[PDB]
Amino acid sequence: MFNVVLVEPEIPPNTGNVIRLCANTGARLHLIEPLGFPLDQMRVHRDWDAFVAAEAPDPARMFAFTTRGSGRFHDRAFEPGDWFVFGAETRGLAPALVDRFAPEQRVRLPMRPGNRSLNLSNTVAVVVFEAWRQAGFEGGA
Amino acid sequence: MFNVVLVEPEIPPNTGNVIRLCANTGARLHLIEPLGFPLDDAKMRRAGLDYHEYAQMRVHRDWDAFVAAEAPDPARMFAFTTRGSGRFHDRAFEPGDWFVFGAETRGLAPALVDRFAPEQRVRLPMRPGNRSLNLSNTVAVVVFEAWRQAGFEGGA
Repeated sequence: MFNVVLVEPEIPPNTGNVIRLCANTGARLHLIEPLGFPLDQMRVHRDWDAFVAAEAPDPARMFAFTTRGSGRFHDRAFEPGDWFVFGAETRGLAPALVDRFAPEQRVRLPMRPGNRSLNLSNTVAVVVFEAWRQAGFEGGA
Repeated sequence: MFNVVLVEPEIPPNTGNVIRLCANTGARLHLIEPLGFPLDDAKMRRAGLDYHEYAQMRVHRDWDAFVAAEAPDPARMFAFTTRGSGRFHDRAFEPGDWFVFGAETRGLAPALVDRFAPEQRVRLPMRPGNRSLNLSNTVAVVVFEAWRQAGFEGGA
């Protein structure tokens, strides 16, 4: 229903949590190597162009989570099979990658200004659930 | 703004995540003993928690002690359970509301769920199966939704 994409994730437990969140919600998981850890509906990609090559996402429906040049995630309408792109919990998305995203495809979660990053799994769960809400919690209940 | 209550949390990391979720959204955190892990300023700091984040949380001895010390409005105190519950997103939430979660392993003890009126019972939508949504993910989805209903008052 939704595609969650993790770019070079670092902390094993986060992905674990994300993997499980996808099962519970019907979302698909994409990983962009390199990963910070060994990992023994999900697909690992070698780097970003390979992912772009293999999945050919609709650029208008692929959203990046960045605090620069973005709007509020909740101000946008989402559709099934949207792509939601998250960076590593520490760095976030490399600027070079962010540079590949149009303003309107730049999103962020409201937060108290401040402040440390939300755990990645939490960030992904809120994102998927909000999109799911808009999609009427189809298939769920 | 909102109140999160974790009743006998078992797994440390989940509580560290919730401590961060709280800091980040402005929610007040309540823990109900017994816990699964020691709670500690140092421990929390090596887990990557600042001192603004965890300073102003409250630990209670048991459910009675909590009810005593806080006196939550019953009509605005919601338990997460799958038995006798409505869908979470089908309700309206107000500043000051209490959201009550059980341990990752079992969820809320039956006995506790028994003190909750049906209209004060809720669940997250989920593919039937299954397993539990992770504790901290569950809490973050709930706070953010309530906060969404509140206009993300004080945020961005």
